[PDB]
Amino acid sequence: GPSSQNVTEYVVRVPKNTTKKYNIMAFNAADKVNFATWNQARLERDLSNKPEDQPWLLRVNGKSGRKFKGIKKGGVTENTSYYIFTQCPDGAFEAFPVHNWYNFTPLARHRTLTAEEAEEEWERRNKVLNHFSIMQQR
Amino acid sequence: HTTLRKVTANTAIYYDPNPQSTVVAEDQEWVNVYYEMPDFDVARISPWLLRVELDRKHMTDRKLTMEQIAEKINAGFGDDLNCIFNDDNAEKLVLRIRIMNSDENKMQEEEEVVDKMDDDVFLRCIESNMLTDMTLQGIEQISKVYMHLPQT
Amino acid sequence: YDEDDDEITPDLWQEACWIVISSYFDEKGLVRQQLDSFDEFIQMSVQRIVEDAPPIDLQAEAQHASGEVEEPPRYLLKFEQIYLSKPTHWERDGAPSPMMPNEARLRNLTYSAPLYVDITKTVIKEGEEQLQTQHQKT
Amino acid sequence: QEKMATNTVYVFAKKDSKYAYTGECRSCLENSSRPTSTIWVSMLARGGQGAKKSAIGQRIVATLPYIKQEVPIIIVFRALGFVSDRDILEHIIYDFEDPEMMEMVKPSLDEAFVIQEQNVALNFIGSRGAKPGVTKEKRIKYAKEVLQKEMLPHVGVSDFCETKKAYFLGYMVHRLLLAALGRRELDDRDHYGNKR
Amino acid sequence: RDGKLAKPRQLHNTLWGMVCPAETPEGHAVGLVKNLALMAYISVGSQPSPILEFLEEWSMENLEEISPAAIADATKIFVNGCWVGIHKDPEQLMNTLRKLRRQMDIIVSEVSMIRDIREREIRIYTDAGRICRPLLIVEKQKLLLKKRHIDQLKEREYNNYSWQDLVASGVVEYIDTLEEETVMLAMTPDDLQEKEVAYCSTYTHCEIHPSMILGVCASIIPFPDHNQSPRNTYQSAMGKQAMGVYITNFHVRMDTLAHVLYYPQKPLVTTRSMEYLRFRELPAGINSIVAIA
Amino acid sequence: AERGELDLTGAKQNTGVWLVKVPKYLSQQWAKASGRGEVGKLRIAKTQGRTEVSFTLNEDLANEHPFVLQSVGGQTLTVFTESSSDKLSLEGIVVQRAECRPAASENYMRLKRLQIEESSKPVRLSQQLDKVVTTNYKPVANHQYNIEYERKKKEDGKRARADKQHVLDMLFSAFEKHQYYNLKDLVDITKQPVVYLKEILKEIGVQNVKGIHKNTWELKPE
Amino acid sequence: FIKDDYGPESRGFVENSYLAGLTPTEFFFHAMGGREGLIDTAVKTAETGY
Repeated sequence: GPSSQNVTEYVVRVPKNTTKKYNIMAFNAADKVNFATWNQARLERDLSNKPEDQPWLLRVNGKSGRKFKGIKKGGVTENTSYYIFTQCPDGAFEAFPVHNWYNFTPLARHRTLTAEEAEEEWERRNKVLNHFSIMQQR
Repeated sequence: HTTLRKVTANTAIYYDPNPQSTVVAEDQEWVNVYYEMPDFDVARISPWLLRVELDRKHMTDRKLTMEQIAEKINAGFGDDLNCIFNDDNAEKLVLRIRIMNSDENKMQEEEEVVDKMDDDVFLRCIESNMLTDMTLQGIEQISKVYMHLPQT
Repeated sequence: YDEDDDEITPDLWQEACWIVISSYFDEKGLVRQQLDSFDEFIQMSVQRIVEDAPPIDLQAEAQHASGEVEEPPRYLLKFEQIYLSKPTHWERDGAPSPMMPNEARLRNLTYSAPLYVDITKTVIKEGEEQLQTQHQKT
Repeated sequence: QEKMATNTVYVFAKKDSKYAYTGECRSCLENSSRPTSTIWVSMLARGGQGAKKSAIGQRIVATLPYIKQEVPIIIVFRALGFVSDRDILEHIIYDFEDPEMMEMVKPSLDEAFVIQEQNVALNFIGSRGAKPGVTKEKRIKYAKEVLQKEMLPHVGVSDFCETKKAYFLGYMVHRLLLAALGRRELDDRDHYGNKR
Repeated sequence: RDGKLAKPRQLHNTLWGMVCPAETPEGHAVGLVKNLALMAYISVGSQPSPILEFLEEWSMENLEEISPAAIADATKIFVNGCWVGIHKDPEQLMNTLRKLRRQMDIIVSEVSMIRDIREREIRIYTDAGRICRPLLIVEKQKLLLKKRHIDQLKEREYNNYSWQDLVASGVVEYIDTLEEETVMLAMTPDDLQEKEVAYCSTYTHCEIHPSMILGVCASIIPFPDHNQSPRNTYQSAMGKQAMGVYITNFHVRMDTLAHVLYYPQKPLVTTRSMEYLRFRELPAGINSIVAIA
Repeated sequence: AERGELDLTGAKQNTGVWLVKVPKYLSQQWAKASGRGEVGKLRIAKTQGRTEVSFTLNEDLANEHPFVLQSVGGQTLTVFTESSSDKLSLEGIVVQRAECRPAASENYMRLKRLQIEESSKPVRLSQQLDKVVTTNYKPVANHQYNIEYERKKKEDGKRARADKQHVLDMLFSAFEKHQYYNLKDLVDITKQPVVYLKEILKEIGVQNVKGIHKNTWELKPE
Repeated sequence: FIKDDYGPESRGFVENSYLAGLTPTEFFFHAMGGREGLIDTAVKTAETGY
């Protein structure tokens, strides 16, 4: 067993015939992500106000799920290269190149504050004087 | 010239609607002591509590008594500021502050001309200004900057 | 010849520190900061600056009021390695000769050297021509 | 010629009524085009609107390079895109076991509350920066390139390193908070270690 | 200009070994125009790129790959003021980088490295314009330079050798003012050896000699340590006024104005620092018989 | 757009993968295999209170790398794929991070230093010059200028003026395309002297200027 | 010196006389005592003239 003289060896392969790019989608554990309840998802480049340079939009379950923004890694490595290693039924290891690292973070749902009504103005008057009623009058 | 901020060891603000079962069980003896302390407007005063503790050496040094402090703070903020305090000879010298309203007229007439300010938040503004404003004995720009000297 | 084993007498006195000191001034000298800063300025700083970010392109304002066809003529300029000659002087005749710092002081010259740079012209026109490239030493 | 060392954070006390403490950072890739930019993050003192909460000695703000108006630091973070307060707090101090410093920043987070979207925060900085105009959208873009290029250029001049820059701003606010608590002595105005 | 009174005029402690103690204009700009000490040096500076690479091999974690709220114990590392990453064991890493520098795998007077153990931080610098000075490294409790190296320096008179060889041996190092804040520098081999009941015991560098703290003009004067210090500032100004032979080839020079002495003499009482000024070669005065009467 | 749909099969299968840090030089040695099969083998050695993981290179490709595991309790990492067929799929989830430590130490460095030579070396200033004058290899008739004259050397400097009526036809045709035109567009369009065309525009039209001397002419449509 | 060392010498007491000569640290702490007077001279001349 493991507590004894256990030795194990696996073959490692790095295929070149792959055509699909491999990317990382990272979450905070503090965000308590639950893939088990992701029934459906969308993933599209999203910068409609401004393809390969674009950040991501991740949309789970549509109107009844969470939505995230995907941001590009702060730079390529300058010494090492991150590789993805997968186990194969034959009993080998299989290694895959990372093309890119994207960071995904919480967007919120239908909250809509909108400081365009007169809230920048109201702030001028604000003495931490109100808080609830302004969110309601919208 | 010393400001209450210098005299204060520490401040705290507590949630306590029912003093008769206050979370500060050691003060509990004082609450029974102040059942007759306006026994009726305890149903009306805000459930927000400020408690202050004073440093023992520094308080004595100014030779102050609690009724002086209560009378000073009452005079500054007004009757609206309902104060009570413990005995100057207890081992933990403490001061307890609440805020009373205008009783009769506050019946949600228009929309409360305070724009619905939470009293806790207001208690910080009272706590801030109570410290920065109260000018007992010395009243202006000199305070106790003192030293005392023997000249021979 | 040293071994840090049979050696038992590391002691060394007032004499030897000056021997160290003498070797310092003898190798370095009494004005190295100036000289190293200037040597680094030519050998590094000027090359980096001409490579850094100055590619310029110009696209003619042709085909006005009438245009079609295929070409609003476009040019791009790039700058390569920098060359620096030995300090020179050009006599009124037109004949260059080496300049001697003593002569530079008597005749009141400026003791300086000519700087040359590699310039390139690239004509990636809007269609027909794309491989029109020529090298210069200027 | 002797100058103050670039790309280093310094904290100084001032006699100025408006600033209790200042964190200064000079940029200047003494290895680039040699532009400018000189960030101050300032701890405010002596004052109060009145019956606001008063307390002026927590209101941390930022001067960005010759922006015609001071900006609150949390707005800058929101402009960088980190809208979650738990995340902003983490970026300022990733050791939230200490309630006192976290309470110290707390009123500036409360002050920031009026806006919680990056676009709006960019438009806010634009109006606080740019002369009056009309459309919102160029203002957001103009504000974005300044926030990207002129805000600590030495940490990066591209989109793809906007997150890393945010980390450096936060250590800087942290560098500032340490001096205001007194956990760390002020920098010396003459220490040759901080000269070039 | 014209009336400022503050602290950038007095002699900060950190100038030690860096700028001249006494040697500053006796005039309006006292303490503002300074003169560089005798041994002091300046970095030309270079690209941090190879260090960043080396740091990455040494298991440095990248900012965007980590869990910030779960790794506060880790030391933060900075390069030219830029926050590159974090490390979880700064003592070996600091030890490794120092061994690497002393190996002359990375440039020495140009990669300065300082650790602030109180804040759990590691800061590194490789920009231009840092003033630094050379020091003898001492290890454990005993000096690292020894007799075979001196035998090579005497042989250097014909055999190929250099100060650079001496640095490649790793017996001497360059130290800038920021690092100099954290070292435990001992005045003389004497003190570091005699040290038995003394208070310290952990010296990490030593001075090659104390007299190197003085400028170039501060070096002409004999026994500056017996003179009241401003008397010595005054000589540093006056030496620059004294006349003598100022370069060899003056005769073919139409210098707009010049003064030469007929008979210069080298001084009878001289400082060792004067050998390296060549003040023997071109002296500025005469040995007078003086009577103080 | 179905192209924007993200496949969750992998996620729903709870597929796990490993994330490993390895040097560009190790992967460059791996690149020589060119996917022909394998680059080597990974070995796992487990004892009483220790686990030793390592990779060993193929004897063939070479014609011990220890692994250090990292924590992943404070972050979640997953792998999603981007196909050339424009389809996205979450192929699986990262369950572990690690770093590959080099067995060779100080001599490796020489290779590194050799590697340093490979990354860093375009010649900087470097060889100077001993030669000097070359420039101004005498054009006597400037080479571009020659080409421009050559362009001129194909029937230029003479205009119709002279064909008046046919020129009027061009004016009428042009005016059919738009109500007003700049003088410069008419000069391009009718290839005649400007002053003569002005006398025609005085004859059958008027002029209308705006801004900074920006003038357009029109045959008074009505 | 050691961090936090309030002893006389370590913080600027000169044990020696000008005749025996100053030790190296004392000399630099003496050079510091030398500046305050040179600077004081340059300021007082400007202010009093005014």
